[PDB]
Amino acid sequence: KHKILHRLLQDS
Amino acid sequence: ENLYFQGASLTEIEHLVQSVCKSYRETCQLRLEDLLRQRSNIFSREEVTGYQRKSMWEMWERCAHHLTEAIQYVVEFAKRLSGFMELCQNDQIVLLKAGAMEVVLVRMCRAYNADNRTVFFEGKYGGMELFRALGCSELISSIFDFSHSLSALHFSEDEIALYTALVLINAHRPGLQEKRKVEQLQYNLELAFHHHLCKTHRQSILAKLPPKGKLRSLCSQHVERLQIFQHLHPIVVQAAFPPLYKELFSGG
Ligand SMILES: CCS(=O)(=O)c1ccc([C@@H](CC(=O)NC)C(=O)Nc2ccc(C(O)(C(F)(F)F)C(F)(F)F)cc2)cc1
Ligand code: NA
Repeated sequence: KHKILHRLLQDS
Repeated sequence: ENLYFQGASLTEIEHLVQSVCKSYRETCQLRLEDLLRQRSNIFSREEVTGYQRKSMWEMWERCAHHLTEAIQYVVEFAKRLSGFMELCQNDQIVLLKAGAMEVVLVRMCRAYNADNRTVFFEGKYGGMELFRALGCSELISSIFDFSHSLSALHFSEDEIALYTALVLINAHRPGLQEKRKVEQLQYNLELAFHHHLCKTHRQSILAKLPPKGKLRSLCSQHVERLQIFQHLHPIVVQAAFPPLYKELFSGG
Protein backbone atom coordinates (compact mmCIF):
# COMPACT_ATOMS: atom_id res chain seq x y z
CA LYS A 1 0.00 0.00 0.00
CA HIS A 2 2.78 2.46 -1.04
CA LYS A 3 1.71 6.17 -1.04
CA ILE A 4 4.50 8.39 -2.45
CA LEU A 5 2.37 10.84 -4.50
CA HIS A 6 1.02 12.71 -1.43
CA ARG A 7 4.64 13.06 -0.15
CA LEU A 8 5.92 14.43 -3.50
CA LEU A 9 2.97 16.83 -3.71
CA GLN A 10 3.38 18.10 -0.11
CA ASP A 11 7.18 18.56 -0.35
CA SER A 12 8.16 22.20 -1.10
CA GLU B 1 -8.16 29.95 -6.17
CA ASN B 2 -6.68 30.58 -9.65
CA LEU B 3 -7.33 33.00 -12.58
CA TYR B 4 -7.47 30.01 -15.01
CA PHE B 5 -10.42 28.45 -13.10
CA GLN B 6 -12.59 31.22 -14.75
CA GLY B 7 -12.67 32.86 -18.24
CA ALA B 8 -9.25 34.11 -19.34
CA SER B 9 -8.65 37.02 -21.77
CA LEU B 10 -6.30 36.84 -24.84
CA THR B 11 -3.48 38.53 -22.85
CA GLU B 12 -4.00 36.00 -20.02
CA ILE B 13 -3.95 33.09 -22.56
CA GLU B 14 -0.63 34.50 -23.95
CA HIS B 15 0.69 34.52 -20.32
CA LEU B 16 -0.49 30.87 -19.95
CA VAL B 17 1.50 29.82 -23.06
CA GLN B 18 4.68 31.29 -21.57
CA SER B 19 4.01 29.75 -18.13
CA VAL B 20 3.36 26.21 -19.50
CA CYS B 21 6.45 26.31 -21.75
CA LYS B 22 8.54 27.51 -18.75
CA SER B 23 7.20 24.73 -16.42
CA TYR B 24 8.01 22.18 -19.15
CA ARG B 25 11.57 23.59 -19.85
CA GLU B 26 12.34 23.35 -16.10
CA THR B 27 11.13 19.71 -15.84
CA CYS B 28 11.86 18.21 -19.30
CA GLN B 29 14.34 15.69 -17.72
CA LEU B 30 16.77 15.56 -20.69
CA ARG B 31 17.45 18.48 -23.08
CA LEU B 32 16.36 17.80 -26.69
CA GLU B 33 19.87 18.74 -28.01
CA ASP B 34 21.38 16.12 -25.69
CA LEU B 35 19.00 13.42 -27.07
CA LEU B 36 19.59 14.39 -30.72
CA ARG B 37 23.37 14.45 -30.34
CA GLN B 38 23.37 10.92 -28.88
CA ARG B 39 21.48 9.46 -31.91
CA SER B 40 24.82 8.26 -33.38
CA ASN B 41 25.56 6.26 -30.13
CA ILE B 42 23.78 2.99 -31.01
CA PHE B 43 23.99 -0.37 -29.18
CA SER B 44 26.13 -2.89 -31.09
CA ARG B 45 24.91 -6.42 -32.10
CA GLU B 46 26.95 -7.80 -29.14
CA GLU B 47 25.33 -5.28 -26.73
CA VAL B 48 21.83 -6.14 -28.09
CA THR B 49 22.59 -9.88 -27.50
CA GLY B 50 23.68 -9.02 -23.93
CA TYR B 51 20.33 -7.31 -23.25
CA GLN B 52 18.45 -10.26 -24.78
CA ARG B 53 20.31 -12.67 -22.46
CA LYS B 54 19.27 -10.70 -19.31
CA SER B 55 16.56 -12.32 -17.21
CA MET B 56 12.94 -11.15 -17.65
CA TRP B 57 12.80 -10.00 -14.03
CA GLU B 58 16.04 -7.96 -14.15
CA MET B 59 14.89 -6.21 -17.38
CA TRP B 60 11.43 -5.48 -15.85
CA GLU B 61 13.09 -4.07 -12.74
CA ARG B 62 15.44 -1.82 -14.75
CA CYS B 63 12.57 -0.55 -16.99
CA ALA B 64 10.30 0.14 -13.97
CA HIS B 65 13.13 2.12 -12.29
CA HIS B 66 13.82 4.25 -15.42
CA LEU B 67 10.04 4.83 -15.99
CA THR B 68 9.71 5.90 -12.32
CA GLU B 69 12.53 8.42 -12.79
CA ALA B 70 10.68 9.88 -15.83
CA ILE B 71 7.40 9.97 -13.85
CA GLN B 72 9.08 11.98 -11.06
CA TYR B 73 9.81 14.79 -13.61
CA VAL B 74 6.15 14.68 -14.72
CA VAL B 75 5.03 15.06 -11.07
CA GLU B 76 7.27 18.17 -10.82
CA PHE B 77 5.87 19.49 -14.19
CA ALA B 78 2.33 19.09 -12.74
CA LYS B 79 3.34 20.94 -9.52
CA ARG B 80 4.63 23.89 -11.59
CA LEU B 81 1.59 23.97 -13.94
CA SER B 82 -0.73 27.01 -13.40
CA GLY B 83 -3.78 25.92 -11.42
CA PHE B 84 -2.66 22.37 -10.59
CA MET B 85 -1.56 23.09 -6.96
CA GLU B 86 -4.86 24.96 -6.42
CA LEU B 87 -6.87 21.77 -7.13
CA CYS B 88 -7.68 19.61 -4.08
CA GLN B 89 -5.25 16.76 -3.25
CA ASN B 90 -7.82 14.09 -4.28
CA ASP B 91 -7.94 15.63 -7.78
CA GLN B 92 -4.17 16.15 -8.07
CA ILE B 93 -3.72 12.40 -7.33
CA VAL B 94 -6.55 11.36 -9.70
CA LEU B 95 -4.95 13.41 -12.53
CA LEU B 96 -1.41 12.13 -11.86
CA LYS B 97 -2.48 8.47 -11.46
CA ALA B 98 -4.31 8.56 -14.81
CA GLY B 99 -2.00 10.92 -16.72
CA ALA B 100 1.62 10.61 -15.56
CA MET B 101 2.32 7.58 -17.81
CA GLU B 102 0.49 9.22 -20.73
CA VAL B 103 2.78 12.30 -20.41
CA VAL B 104 5.88 10.06 -20.19
CA LEU B 105 4.77 8.24 -23.42
CA VAL B 106 4.29 11.57 -25.21
CA ARG B 107 7.66 12.98 -23.93
CA MET B 108 9.38 9.71 -25.02
CA CYS B 109 8.92 10.60 -28.72
CA ARG B 110 11.83 13.13 -28.17
CA ALA B 111 14.10 10.10 -27.35
CA TYR B 112 12.88 8.10 -30.35
CA ASN B 113 14.71 8.26 -33.68
CA ALA B 114 12.30 7.56 -36.56
CA ASP B 115 15.22 7.23 -39.07
CA ASN B 116 16.35 3.89 -37.60
CA ARG B 117 13.42 3.05 -35.17
CA THR B 118 15.53 3.29 -31.98
CA VAL B 119 14.93 4.71 -28.49
CA PHE B 120 17.40 6.17 -25.96
CA PHE B 121 17.80 3.68 -23.07
CA GLU B 122 20.70 3.30 -20.64
CA GLY B 123 23.13 5.57 -22.52
CA LYS B 124 22.63 4.49 -26.15
CA TYR B 125 19.91 4.04 -28.78
CA GLY B 126 18.40 0.59 -29.27
CA GLY B 127 15.64 -0.97 -31.37
CA MET B 128 12.63 -2.85 -29.99
CA GLU B 129 14.69 -6.11 -30.18
CA LEU B 130 16.71 -4.70 -27.19
CA PHE B 131 13.68 -5.33 -24.91
CA ARG B 132 12.86 -8.93 -26.05
CA ALA B 133 13.62 -10.33 -22.56
CA LEU B 134 10.59 -8.44 -21.10
CA GLY B 135 8.16 -10.83 -22.83
CA CYS B 136 5.76 -8.02 -23.74
CA SER B 137 6.64 -7.58 -27.44
CA GLU B 138 3.17 -6.27 -28.42
CA LEU B 139 3.33 -3.46 -25.80
CA ILE B 140 6.92 -2.49 -26.85
CA SER B 141 5.89 -2.52 -30.53
CA SER B 142 2.84 -0.35 -29.71
CA ILE B 143 4.98 2.17 -27.82
CA PHE B 144 7.49 2.29 -30.72
CA ASP B 145 4.61 2.74 -33.26
CA PHE B 146 3.12 5.54 -31.13
CA SER B 147 6.53 7.27 -30.85
CA HIS B 148 6.94 6.89 -34.63
CA SER B 149 3.56 8.55 -35.26
CA LEU B 150 4.30 11.51 -32.91
CA SER B 151 7.81 11.84 -34.46
CA ALA B 152 6.13 12.36 -37.91
CA LEU B 153 4.41 15.48 -36.52
CA HIS B 154 7.83 17.15 -35.88
CA PHE B 155 6.78 18.54 -32.50
CA SER B 156 8.60 21.57 -31.18
CA GLU B 157 9.51 21.59 -27.42
CA ASP B 158 6.83 24.29 -26.88
CA GLU B 159 4.23 22.05 -28.66
CA ILE B 160 5.16 19.11 -26.37
CA ALA B 161 4.88 21.46 -23.37
CA LEU B 162 1.34 22.60 -24.30
CA TYR B 163 0.12 19.20 -25.51
CA THR B 164 1.37 17.38 -22.34
CA ALA B 165 -0.26 20.00 -20.08
CA LEU B 166 -3.58 19.10 -21.79
CA VAL B 167 -2.88 15.33 -21.57
CA LEU B 168 -2.59 15.83 -17.76
CA ILE B 169 -5.46 18.33 -17.22
CA ASN B 170 -8.34 16.10 -18.40
CA ALA B 171 -11.69 16.88 -16.75
CA HIS B 172 -13.07 13.47 -17.86
CA ARG B 173 -10.85 11.43 -15.47
CA PRO B 174 -13.14 9.35 -13.18
CA GLY B 175 -12.89 10.36 -9.52
CA LEU B 176 -12.49 14.13 -9.84
CA GLN B 177 -14.38 15.95 -7.09
CA GLU B 178 -14.02 19.52 -8.53
CA LYS B 179 -14.87 18.61 -12.13
CA ARG B 180 -15.97 22.18 -13.16
CA LYS B 181 -12.64 23.68 -11.92
CA VAL B 182 -10.77 21.08 -13.97
CA GLU B 183 -12.98 21.80 -17.05
CA GLN B 184 -12.20 25.52 -16.93
CA LEU B 185 -8.46 24.92 -16.44
CA GLN B 186 -8.53 22.40 -19.38
CA TYR B 187 -10.48 24.91 -21.59
CA ASN B 188 -7.81 27.61 -20.93
CA LEU B 189 -4.90 25.19 -21.54
CA GLU B 190 -6.66 24.12 -24.79
CA LEU B 191 -6.91 27.82 -25.83
CA ALA B 192 -3.22 28.28 -24.91
CA PHE B 193 -2.17 25.27 -27.08
CA HIS B 194 -4.45 26.25 -30.01
CA HIS B 195 -3.38 29.95 -29.77
CA HIS B 196 0.26 28.90 -30.00
CA LEU B 197 -0.53 26.61 -33.00
CA CYS B 198 -2.46 29.44 -34.70
CA LYS B 199 0.42 31.96 -34.12
CA THR B 200 3.03 29.50 -35.46
CA HIS B 201 0.92 28.29 -38.49
CA ARG B 202 0.79 24.77 -37.07
CA GLN B 203 -2.98 24.23 -36.77
CA SER B 204 -2.72 21.39 -39.37
CA ILE B 205 -1.46 19.07 -36.56
CA LEU B 206 -4.82 19.21 -34.64
CA ALA B 207 -6.55 16.64 -36.91
CA LYS B 208 -3.31 14.55 -36.76
CA LEU B 209 -3.04 14.28 -32.94
CA PRO B 210 -3.69 10.71 -31.68
CA PRO B 211 -7.16 9.90 -30.28
CA LYS B 212 -7.39 9.80 -26.39
CA GLY B 213 -8.22 6.08 -26.75
CA LYS B 214 -4.72 5.51 -28.15
CA LEU B 215 -2.90 6.72 -24.96
CA ARG B 216 -5.53 4.89 -22.88
CA SER B 217 -4.90 1.62 -24.76
CA LEU B 218 -1.09 1.93 -24.22
CA CYS B 219 -1.66 2.54 -20.49
CA SER B 220 -4.10 -0.36 -20.20
CA GLN B 221 -1.65 -2.71 -21.98
CA HIS B 222 1.17 -1.57 -19.62
CA VAL B 223 -0.95 -2.39 -16.53
CA GLU B 224 -2.03 -5.74 -18.06
CA ARG B 225 1.55 -6.80 -18.87
CA LEU B 226 2.69 -5.74 -15.37
CA GLN B 227 -0.08 -7.97 -13.85
CA ILE B 228 1.22 -10.91 -15.92
CA PHE B 229 4.83 -10.24 -14.82
CA GLN B 230 3.70 -9.83 -11.18
CA HIS B 231 2.03 -13.26 -11.21
CA LEU B 232 5.35 -14.80 -12.44
CA HIS B 233 7.73 -12.89 -10.10
CA PRO B 234 5.65 -11.55 -7.17
CA ILE B 235 8.59 -11.04 -4.82
CA VAL B 236 10.55 -9.09 -7.48
CA VAL B 237 7.65 -6.57 -7.64
CA GLN B 238 7.22 -6.54 -3.86
CA ALA B 239 10.93 -6.24 -3.00
CA ALA B 240 12.56 -4.41 -5.92
CA PHE B 241 10.00 -2.34 -7.89
CA PRO B 242 9.86 1.39 -6.93
CA PRO B 243 7.08 2.28 -4.47
CA LEU B 244 5.81 5.16 -6.72
CA TYR B 245 5.57 2.75 -9.70
CA LYS B 246 3.49 0.35 -7.58
CA GLU B 247 1.19 3.16 -6.33
CA LEU B 248 0.45 4.15 -9.96
CA PHE B 249 0.24 0.79 -11.70
CA SER B 250 -0.40 -2.03 -9.19
CA GLY B 251 -2.63 -0.40 -6.55
CA GLY B 252 0.13 -0.03 -3.96
C1 LIG C 1 10.66 11.06 -21.13
C2 LIG C 1 11.50 12.31 -20.89
S1 LIG C 1 12.93 12.39 -21.95
O1 LIG C 1 12.61 12.36 -23.36
O2 LIG C 1 13.76 13.46 -21.43
C3 LIG C 1 13.81 10.89 -21.65
C4 LIG C 1 13.77 9.86 -22.56
C5 LIG C 1 14.48 8.71 -22.31
C6 LIG C 1 15.24 8.58 -21.16
C7 LIG C 1 15.97 7.28 -20.88
C8 LIG C 1 16.95 7.46 -19.70
C9 LIG C 1 17.59 6.17 -19.30
O3 LIG C 1 17.61 5.18 -20.02
N1 LIG C 1 18.16 6.22 -18.07
C10 LIG C 1 18.89 5.06 -17.63
C11 LIG C 1 14.89 6.33 -20.45
O4 LIG C 1 14.36 6.39 -19.36
N2 LIG C 1 14.60 5.46 -21.47
C12 LIG C 1 13.57 4.53 -21.48
C13 LIG C 1 12.99 4.05 -20.32
C14 LIG C 1 11.99 3.11 -20.40
C15 LIG C 1 11.55 2.62 -21.61
C16 LIG C 1 10.47 1.56 -21.68
O5 LIG C 1 10.12 1.16 -20.35
C17 LIG C 1 9.19 2.06 -22.36
F1 LIG C 1 8.25 1.07 -22.34
F2 LIG C 1 8.66 3.16 -21.77
F3 LIG C 1 9.39 2.42 -23.65
C18 LIG C 1 10.97 0.30 -22.38
F4 LIG C 1 11.26 0.48 -23.70
F5 LIG C 1 12.08 -0.19 -21.78
F6 LIG C 1 10.09 -0.73 -22.29
C19 LIG C 1 12.12 3.14 -22.76
C20 LIG C 1 13.12 4.09 -22.70
C21 LIG C 1 15.26 9.64 -20.28
C22 LIG C 1 14.57 10.80 -20.51
NA1 NA D 1 11.42 11.58 -32.26
